Amino acid sequence: KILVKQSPMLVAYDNAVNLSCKYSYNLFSREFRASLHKGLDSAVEVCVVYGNYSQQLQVYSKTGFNCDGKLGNESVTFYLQNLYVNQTDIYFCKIEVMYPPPYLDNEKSNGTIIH
Amino acid sequence: KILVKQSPMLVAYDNAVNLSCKYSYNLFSREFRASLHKGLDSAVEVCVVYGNYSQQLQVYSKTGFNCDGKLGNESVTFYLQNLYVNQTDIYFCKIEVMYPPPYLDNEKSNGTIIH
Amino acid sequence: QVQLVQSGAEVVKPGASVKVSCKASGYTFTSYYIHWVRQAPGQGLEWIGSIYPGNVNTNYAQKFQGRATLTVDTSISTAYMELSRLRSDDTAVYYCTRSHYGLDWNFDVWGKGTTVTVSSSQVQLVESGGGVVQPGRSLRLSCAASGFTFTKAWMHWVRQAPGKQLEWVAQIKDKSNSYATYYADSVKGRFTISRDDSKNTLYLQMNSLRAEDTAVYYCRGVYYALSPFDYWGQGTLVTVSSRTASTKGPSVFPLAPSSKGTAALGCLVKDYFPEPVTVSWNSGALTSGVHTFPAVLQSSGLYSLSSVVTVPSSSLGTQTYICNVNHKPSNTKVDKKVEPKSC
Amino acid sequence: QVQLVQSGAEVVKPGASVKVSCKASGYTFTSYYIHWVRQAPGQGLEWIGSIYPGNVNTNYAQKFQGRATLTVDTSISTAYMELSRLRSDDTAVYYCTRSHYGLDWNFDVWGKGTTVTVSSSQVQLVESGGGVVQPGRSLRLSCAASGFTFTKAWMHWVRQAPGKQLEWVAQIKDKSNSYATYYADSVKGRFTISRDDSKNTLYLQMNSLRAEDTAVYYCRGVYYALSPFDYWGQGTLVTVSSRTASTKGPSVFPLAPSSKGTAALGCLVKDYFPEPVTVSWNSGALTSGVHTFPAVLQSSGLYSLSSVVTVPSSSLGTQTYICNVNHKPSNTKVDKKVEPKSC
Amino acid sequence: DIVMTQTPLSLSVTPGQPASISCKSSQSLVHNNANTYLSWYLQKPGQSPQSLIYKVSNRFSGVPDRFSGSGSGTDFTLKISRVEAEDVGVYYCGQGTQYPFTFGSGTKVEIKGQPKAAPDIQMTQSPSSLSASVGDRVTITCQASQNIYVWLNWYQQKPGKAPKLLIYKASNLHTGVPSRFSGSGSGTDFTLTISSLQPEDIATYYCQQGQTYPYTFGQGTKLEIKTKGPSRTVAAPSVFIFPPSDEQLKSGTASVVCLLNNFYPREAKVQWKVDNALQSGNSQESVTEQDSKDSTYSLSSTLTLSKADYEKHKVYACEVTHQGLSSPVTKSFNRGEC
Amino acid sequence: DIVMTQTPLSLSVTPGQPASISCKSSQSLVHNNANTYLSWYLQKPGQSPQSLIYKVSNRFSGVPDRFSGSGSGTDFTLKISRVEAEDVGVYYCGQGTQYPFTFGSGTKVEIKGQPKAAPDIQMTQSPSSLSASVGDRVTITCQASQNIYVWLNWYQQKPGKAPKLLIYKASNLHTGVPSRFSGSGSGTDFTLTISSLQPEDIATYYCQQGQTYPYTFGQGTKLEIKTKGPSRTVAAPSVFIFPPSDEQLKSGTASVVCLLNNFYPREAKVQWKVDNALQSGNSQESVTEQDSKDSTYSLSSTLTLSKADYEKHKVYACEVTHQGLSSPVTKSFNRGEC
Ligand SMILES: *[C@@H]1O[C@H](CO)[C@@H](O[C@@H]2O[C@H](CO)[C@@H](O)[C@H](O)[C@H]2NC(C)=O)[C@H](O)[C@H]1NC(C)=O
Ligand SMILES: *[C@@H]1O[C@H](CO)[C@@H](O[C@@H]2O[C@H](CO)[C@@H](O)[C@H](O)[C@H]2NC(C)=O)[C@H](O)[C@H]1NC(C)=O
Ligand SMILES: *[C@@H]1O[C@H](CO)[C@@H](O)[C@H](O)[C@H]1NC(C)=O
Ligand SMILES: *[C@@H]1O[C@H](CO)[C@@H](O)[C@H](O)[C@H]1NC(C)=O
Repeated sequence: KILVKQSPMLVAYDNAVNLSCKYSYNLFSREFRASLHKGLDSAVEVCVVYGNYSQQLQVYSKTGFNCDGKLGNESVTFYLQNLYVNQTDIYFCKIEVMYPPPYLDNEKSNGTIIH
Repeated sequence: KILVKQSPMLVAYDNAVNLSCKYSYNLFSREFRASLHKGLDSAVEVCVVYGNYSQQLQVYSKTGFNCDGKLGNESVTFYLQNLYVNQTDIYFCKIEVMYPPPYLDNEKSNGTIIH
Repeated sequence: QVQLVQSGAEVVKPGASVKVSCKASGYTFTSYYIHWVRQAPGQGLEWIGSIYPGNVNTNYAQKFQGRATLTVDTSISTAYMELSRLRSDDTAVYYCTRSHYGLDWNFDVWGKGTTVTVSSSQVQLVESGGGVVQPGRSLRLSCAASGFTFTKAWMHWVRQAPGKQLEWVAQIKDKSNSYATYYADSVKGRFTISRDDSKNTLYLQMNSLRAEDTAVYYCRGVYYALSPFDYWGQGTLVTVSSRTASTKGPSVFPLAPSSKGTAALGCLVKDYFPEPVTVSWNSGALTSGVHTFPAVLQSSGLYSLSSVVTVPSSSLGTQTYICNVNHKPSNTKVDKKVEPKSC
Repeated sequence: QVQLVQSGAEVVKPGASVKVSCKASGYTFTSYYIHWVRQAPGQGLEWIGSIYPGNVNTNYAQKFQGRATLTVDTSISTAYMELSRLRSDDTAVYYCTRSHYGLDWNFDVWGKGTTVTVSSSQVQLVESGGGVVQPGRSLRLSCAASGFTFTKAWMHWVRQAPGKQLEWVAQIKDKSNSYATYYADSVKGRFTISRDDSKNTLYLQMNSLRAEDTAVYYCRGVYYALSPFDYWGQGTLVTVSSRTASTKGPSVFPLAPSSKGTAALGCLVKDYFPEPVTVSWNSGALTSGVHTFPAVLQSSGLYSLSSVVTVPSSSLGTQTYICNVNHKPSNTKVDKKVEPKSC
Repeated sequence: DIVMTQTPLSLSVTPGQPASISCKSSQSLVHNNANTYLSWYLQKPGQSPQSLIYKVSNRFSGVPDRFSGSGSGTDFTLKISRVEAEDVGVYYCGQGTQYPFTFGSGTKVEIKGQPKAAPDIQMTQSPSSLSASVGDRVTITCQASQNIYVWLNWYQQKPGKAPKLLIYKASNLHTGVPSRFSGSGSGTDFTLTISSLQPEDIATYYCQQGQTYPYTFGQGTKLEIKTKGPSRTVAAPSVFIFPPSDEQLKSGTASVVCLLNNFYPREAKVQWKVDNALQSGNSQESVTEQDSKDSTYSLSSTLTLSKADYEKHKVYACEVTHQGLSSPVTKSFNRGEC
Repeated sequence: DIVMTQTPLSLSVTPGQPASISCKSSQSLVHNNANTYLSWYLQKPGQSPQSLIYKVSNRFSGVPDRFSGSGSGTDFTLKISRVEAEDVGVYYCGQGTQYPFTFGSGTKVEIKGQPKAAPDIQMTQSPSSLSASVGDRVTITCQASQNIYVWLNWYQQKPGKAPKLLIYKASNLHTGVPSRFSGSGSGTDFTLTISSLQPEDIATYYCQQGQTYPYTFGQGTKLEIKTKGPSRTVAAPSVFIFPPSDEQLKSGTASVVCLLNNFYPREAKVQWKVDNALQSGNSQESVTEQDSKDSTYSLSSTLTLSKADYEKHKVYACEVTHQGLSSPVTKSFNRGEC
């Protein structure tokens, strides 16, 4: 399986905060997708991150959010910036291993809350 | 089973907002417990409500929150007041039928968020 | 060999579904988010959905959910598309295209496309005529039955006034019941419904027009035996108002032919106004080597044109040649035979 | 008949668990959140947990989780409590009490309680003596072995200096090995360890005291045969410093008895200071009808007291009567026999 | 004379929600043949009627089980379980028993808002087709109505073959495509810069958007090739002359034609020489557009005059000249005779 | 002479987390009997040592499987899988092979913060015991250190029987209990008002808190009954007189006693009459406290004087008087003789 652990509250002071998901698998040298969203109805996708063996942490956005690429041993880190007041909502983490098939996902990773 | 539906966002303007859980069972004339908490680790219990056949909607609090008793056909309503800034957190709904045994609960009722 | 083997030339009636195949090879079939893209001839491409065994949750297009149904299979690395309730406007050239790994923003390798054409399960009751006509005057409509067994049907004419309900006007019975005719009373004596069983065609004449007649006209076919149906038409627009628009229909003149091994002949339509006139040849069977010349404005303010054709100078006694001129603004149709001068 | 039938008089050693029963009837056993409440004699009641089949999730007390284990059963409407690893301080009177329906704030009907007493699996090595003593002078300790087989053990004396590590001082061997004695060198010649197999008791004499001797003293028992154990003591506090506190121990005087069918006699302890002296009778076997009188302050600044007893005037030649006076501030113990005057 | 009261006159319910219409009768629709000639129809907004229910409880083949008729006497109810897009639109009911027949007033039906689709995306590409020469710098634009930061995809698609991705970003050379297929854009509206137009670029170009679902590029910039004729060789014309009809002589007017046929190029010269007395001021020229197959034009010349002055002369000709004609052909005739 | 280096000297890890201590030796602990006399102990903070591991890999019976020894030669490791409250405290290791033995320096162990318990609750009830008469208005208070809005519960519990809930709120008459058991409180600290104290109220009263877990009322207000003696009837004393010892005469001093025994009430009168010459100024009075069973006092009177003046007189008596004595008893003796 895969399990996910992240903060229960993180007040983004001055539109600046760091969000991280504690992932559970081997060190590195595989292929993956570690997504981040906003809403349980999948209202928004905020960022998603993958890196090849040599190729570094590829990082982009699909609703124009600000995202940097940071990776450690078996943990991810999201450098999110440029926040607002209304989009304050719950934030959840996602994971999907590919090799091997099939995929035995995690329960809904509890997530985090921001201000 | 039992299923629960509630708002995905409710900005409590001037420390005043109404929270309701759309419950799924027969009209009335049973015994029950419809609880409300704060946190997925059950950090806080905010209010809980029951009513007998004749006895009206009995209502109290265990962490000193402000709660009024409101009941309709098969739906509950929480008149919560006296809010703050820090205790802004996620809010979930709970249900437990008693007759008959056993109890086949709901999945984690998605809940709501407040400001 | 990184491609997508697509299915063959599949063609069926409207409303019925279609199962398409897309075999994948040369790469990880179990990744890359296979897509489907259909090409409606007339405009560009289209999109329906993406597919992955992992996220078979609902991510399709608005008027696509419930109709399309994507599947895959890892054992032979194949993808399938199945569009149901195929309307006529669904006819297009379908492709299966592959996104890059874990993402969907670019399409990597496109399938070789599919022949998917749909048309006219039956050629339904198709109406004709209609248009601008002053009140009190006459007009005749038409309805071309095909695709089904006309001669045994119970034929009606039901009109729909603008924004109003449907109004039954007249029904004619099949050939067994003495060609029974029944009218609504608002057309009693005015109209007359008719048919030619030899021609799979229903007719209705409209006389002493009043403004109440302003309505679309739907051709109806009814059967209540061990295989029943009620077939509507397409609808023909008929409006009545007092627009003068003083107009005259063309006089038509024959371009008499002679010899030379190739010959030619045509029809001359003179002094007509306004624009345009439509000229068909041999009632729609003569198109090869026909030039219908563009309208030319004459000094009188009146238009004029000619239409000609090249045929072999051999068959000029044998084959029969007739031009058709329909000018619906003046509501005048004229046909003329073109045979060489008996000199 | 709305009550809670509790289990019987259950008593066992420390460390072992205990299974308690609480049968419920007269109401909805499947509700009301059964509890458990133990009564530690000396203070009030206690709480461990609530129980409901619906919320068997973890809601207990801090130093209770993992030790207590609550269960229920609807078929006979019974509740069970099972405390494990029972320490000596767990001895109490256990109750099962019932909260009201769906809530927990009031306790409705209390079970009839349970006898749950635990004490002294074995009476472990229990030390004696010690206290205030100037340096250079002497002192003798003690250790009362019970509950096990003393005569075959390997007896040590291991001290623990304040905040320091454990320091082995001397070990004496069992009776087979010629009562072998071995000392640490810091006590070579000073101390001497000894024992009375007849008395299940180990002794150690401490001579030429220095400040290095300032340490707690733990009595040790060792066995390494087919049933081995290493049994520590309780620890006796022994400190050395130069506190003068000029003090004298009591002189003891016999209240000579005579006749009258009831008689009396006592011991007189005079001129002692400071306070207090402890007076035991017949080395701890004579308590019925004994009055030890409160200390009385004399004019000289010195204290004094007497202790008497009523026994039948018949047995005065037969039964033997001896008083014990231990005055540890002066570190003087005195015993005296009280027999009638040979007149 | 037996009017139908549809009950109610309108409704709408979210997808999956049920519905009910009732056709209440004036007289008894049961016929003296012991049958009821009721029917239920659906008129989709902007289309012809299509029938649903033949007698009362009787569904036409090809109608899904979601529809169902019911009733008898003068009470008739129609129910629908799940309403989808195919079910929105007006519903009627009609008797077919007693003349003259009748229809209902119309039960307008649609769907009340399902998920707020937030209308998807709009992709504009100009033009639908241009005519640019080989080698000219061509740069086709791509505009949207929303803010896609960077999600463009350029698909070279010659009409007929499978789409070929040209660039897998706003402007990033996709592999397999020459270094001249470059793009550009600073902000909301990006573009594509084809440095030199080549013959294999004769296609219908596309740009994709990729930020939110749904997706429709579906426009087409069909780059068609430019030449009037040069790639279509010389075609001398075929020349025919028509006298008037004896029908029109008896009407006063006398038209004559000099029909040219199947020539390239457009350049032509015609001269009516009545009696070799070159006439001028009577003829209208009419020419067609370049043919679909042979890329040749075809031309007519309509000389006209009066009977009175027509019965005067006898010789009528039209010296046609052309490039493909080695020498000016002079097709003619004489009056009356043949 | 063979010192033990415990490695390391301290550690702590959350419950469930493992641990490891290593006892490194100076010399070889293997004996000339081919055994290793190592051991592992745990000293819980504030208690005596208790042994764990007898030889090296050898656990004393009654120790859970969470502990385990290991090693040989001069390398010795001790491991523990799950550390709970019973496992916090210092660990030592000792050789038992070569004299004189040795212990380790002490491996202090505790637990680093598990869930922030937010210390539970504190319930203060005064007094531990009062002495209030029957019928007096008694109102015992109940104070907490946190803010419990309303969660008090009053449990009448006579010492011995099952607790009896008196009021299931701050002040709300619980059914089964008379209307005099009322309570009161305005704010943070509530109370209970017993209007009239009755004989069945002789108990140990309790107040509960009910807002957050854990829970400990566990205090006890033991209302004990008031009377010095009235419910304990007259008890005339038993009177005995002791002369000095011939041991003390030879030391100069001469004590004499007039021991009373088992009388109620406390009121007594004693008078030493030497030679019927009533003496005054030599006697100290000492009395005991009311007995546990019979509620009677017992008294001594210690007349004292010198040998020199003792050898002068011969008759020594002490006229004891009391209520239960019909007449003043005069117990006596004469000097020297018996
Ligand atoms: C919480 O919200 C989610 C939406 O993200 C619900 O997910 C689906 O809801 C539809 C009905 O609206 C159901 O038909 C699906 O079966 C739901 N999917 C799953 C995976 O459960 C979800 O139902 C909501 N929570 C609960 C307890 O139902
Ligand atoms: C989300 O948080 C909850 C706490 O409310 C977690 O619940 C328990 O967590 C412990 C570990 O901390 C597990 O041993 C239990 O099995 C968990 N209980 C349940 C019912 O799952 C929960 O684990 C967290 N989410 C996930 C996906 O694990
Ligand atoms: C948040 O939403 C409200 C809608 O009530 C809007 O008026 C406000 O402008 C939004 N906040 C910002 C920063 O735009
Ligand atoms: C919220 O928490 C912060 C802690 O950083 C505290 O300083 C502040 O006073 C709290 N808010 C209120 C209203 O007390």
